[PDB]
Amino acid sequence: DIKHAKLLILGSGPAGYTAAIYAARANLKPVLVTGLQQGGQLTTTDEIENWPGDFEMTTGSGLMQRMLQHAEKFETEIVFDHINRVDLSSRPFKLFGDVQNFTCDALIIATGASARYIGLPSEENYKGRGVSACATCDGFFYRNKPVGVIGGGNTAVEEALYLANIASTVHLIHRRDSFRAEKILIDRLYKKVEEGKIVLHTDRTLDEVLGDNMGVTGLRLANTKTGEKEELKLDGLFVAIGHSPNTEIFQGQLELNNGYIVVKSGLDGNATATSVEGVFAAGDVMDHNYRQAITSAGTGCMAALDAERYLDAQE
Amino acid sequence: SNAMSDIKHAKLLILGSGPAGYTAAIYAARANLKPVLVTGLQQGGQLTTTDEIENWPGDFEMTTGSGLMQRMLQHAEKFETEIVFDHINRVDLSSRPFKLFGDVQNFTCDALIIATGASARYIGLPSEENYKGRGVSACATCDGFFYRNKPVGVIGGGNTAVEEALYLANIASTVHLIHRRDSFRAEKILIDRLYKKVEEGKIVLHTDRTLDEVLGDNMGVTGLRLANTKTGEKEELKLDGLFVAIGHSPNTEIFQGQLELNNGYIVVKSGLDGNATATSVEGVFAAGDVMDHNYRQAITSAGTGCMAALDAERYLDAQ
Ligand SMILES: Cc1cc2nc3c(=O)[nH]c(=O)nc-3n(C[C@H](O)[C@H](O)[C@H](O)COP(=O)(O)OP(=O)(O)OC[C@H]3O[C@@H](n4cnc5c(N)ncnc54)[C@H](O)[C@@H]3O)c2cc1C
Ligand SMILES: Cc1cc2nc3c(=O)[nH]c(=O)nc-3n(C[C@H](O)[C@H](O)[C@H](O)COP(=O)(O)OP(=O)(O)OC[C@H]3O[C@@H](n4cnc5c(N)ncnc54)[C@H](O)[C@@H]3O)c2cc1C
Ligand code: NA
Repeated sequence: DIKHAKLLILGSGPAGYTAAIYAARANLKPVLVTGLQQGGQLTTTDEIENWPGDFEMTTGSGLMQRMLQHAEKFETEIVFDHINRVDLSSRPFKLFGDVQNFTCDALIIATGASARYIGLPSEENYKGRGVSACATCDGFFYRNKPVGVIGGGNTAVEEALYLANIASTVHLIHRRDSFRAEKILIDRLYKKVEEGKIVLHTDRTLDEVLGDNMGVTGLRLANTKTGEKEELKLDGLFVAIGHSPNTEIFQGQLELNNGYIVVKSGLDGNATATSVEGVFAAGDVMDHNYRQAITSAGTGCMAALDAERYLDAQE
Repeated sequence: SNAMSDIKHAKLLILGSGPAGYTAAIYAARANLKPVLVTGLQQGGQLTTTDEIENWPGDFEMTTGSGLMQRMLQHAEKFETEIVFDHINRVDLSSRPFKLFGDVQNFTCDALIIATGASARYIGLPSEENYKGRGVSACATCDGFFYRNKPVGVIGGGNTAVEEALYLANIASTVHLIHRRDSFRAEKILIDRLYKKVEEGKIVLHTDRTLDEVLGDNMGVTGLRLANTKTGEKEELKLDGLFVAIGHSPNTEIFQGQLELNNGYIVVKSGLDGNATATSVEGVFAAGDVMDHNYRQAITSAGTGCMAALDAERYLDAQ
């Protein structure tokens, strides 16, 4: 039972929904596939303060529910599925889902990015039993208990700041001695450090995630300059070492650059066009530099307008 | 006041109070760049000349362009952006701090984000120039109230002309939509709404027509002479106001000879490796419709405004 769409959008983050809204207003009758994280990465943050025009109190989940209802306002067909294989070698394009299969005349890819892991066997062993990559999902378990966050970028800082309202102590662990985040969040971070609420463990790498048959009980860390080992007692570990683009299913199907989908870019339009004619990409899956909801939504709009111009040219 | 007190220095200066400029201010303020934003003469930008906006993602109920832009203003002020009411009439980008000269005061800055957008074009006729402010307008929300229950004309065939015709269709007695082709290029949902109004007779289509002259008396417009594009048959139309909606041109006259331009748009690096809003002058960035001749949406302008703030932060940090 192959479901055919004129325009198929993969992803229910801000790029996917913005593409759907524009495509629906162009009378393209878009079909949007949600994926397994409906709403996208913003559903794993708490307050969003830099969505322009939301100056009061907006949560990531609240914003993405608005975008869902916006796409539905213009009758976007929203389908739950997870695409596990694509074949772009001929048209119409073929996509293979956990629930059903699809074909389409134009494809907008907005599959975003997902958290990476450090790769230790002990880390794997405790995934979903005290090792997590989503602070808002699992933070409540650690009310008044010690937790760890590993990483030094804008995700690690946001997760440490979120957990600082919940945990007794947040141990923020990084293999360098400085952090990279919006400066307003660096300011908040160091205030919590001066209050003793966040404890910094700089120039440290994870050596082993420790625990028992229930869950995590601590970490062994290694000094990046001496090799010297140390142990830390804690109840949960949040791995925040970066989100890599969700493009495994496009290996061998599209031009990628370090996993990001290569698009035309440029100043002459058709800027979201991939290496395959009729396939476009928007949002974090093609952006390794800005990584914002607002920039993802902007390229989502561009992909819809690019896809409209392409379908118009097919007669 | 003296020449020294008229020179405000900003670490980062943003020109324009449309969605590109305000989004840049929000990000720049959160990057501790203490931004100063110069509003220009159209505070809030082009969206203050439209009524409802239906494609700002996440605004699914009833939002107007002016409502959204007032929100963005308050958002920039939340992070303590300094908002300055001025219009820049000249710049010198040859030295750092960059020098800008305003109608009200002068400025210097360590980095500059240009988000000056675009303004409505006029056809270029003497009769059209003669009746500006006397019945010739390029802003339907500004002036439409004065034509309640009177006939009006809109000229143009694109998204702006259709949206302005749809707006005036609720105010004028009749809207005459005039265009030099038989076809209109706008969002297909808007085209559907246009033809519902045409079929209701509230909008009357004048296809294959060009403006030959704008007619009036000592006090203001009284009609138009149109020319058939096919034959050349001239004809006259009685109406009280004309809204010219033939597109917008990027506001870059003050950057001529200062930045690389292409058909008046500011050329930026673009690309996929960051620093995408950098102009030909190091430390100067451009965002929004002033650099985008292809998409021209609020959401795309806001996205590039964010990029310009992040690029300017990376530039200032490196100094
Ligand atoms: C903790 C955290 C905090 C953040 N805070 C902010 C903030 O304050 N401000 C801000 O601007 N940005 C913030 N961001 C970044 C922002 O969330 C992203 O830039 C944005 O969500 C990117 O949107 P996107 O649509 O490109 O992708 P995503 O939001 O990642 O959405 C991808 C979508 O694709 C779907 N998908 C993935 N793989 C498949 C598949 N195989 N088949 C089908 N569907 C698939 C997913 O289910 C998801 O719905 C934050 C990110 C994180 C992780
Ligand atoms: C009638 C109409 C309807 C529209 N409807 C929609 C819609 O429904 N959805 C949508 O997404 N988009 C819509 N748009 C387009 C949208 O308004 C623009 O894409 C967007 O406003 C561009 O933002 P910007 O910040 O780049 O420029 P602008 O909004 O043009 O802002 C430019 C700013 O720069 C300032 N400025 C200019 N020159 C100077 C100077 N010399 N010194 C200082 N400041 C200066 C101006 O005062 C202004 O504040 C519409 C446009 C029009 C005209
Ligand atoms: Na409202």
